[PDB]
Amino acid sequence: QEEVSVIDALLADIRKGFQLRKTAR
Repeated sequence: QEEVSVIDALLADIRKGFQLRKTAR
């Protein structure tokens, strides 16, 4: 399940990025 972890890290970028936007506004 090494391929799964790859995606798990790609999704985090979304949530994290949103946390910087929501707080920014």
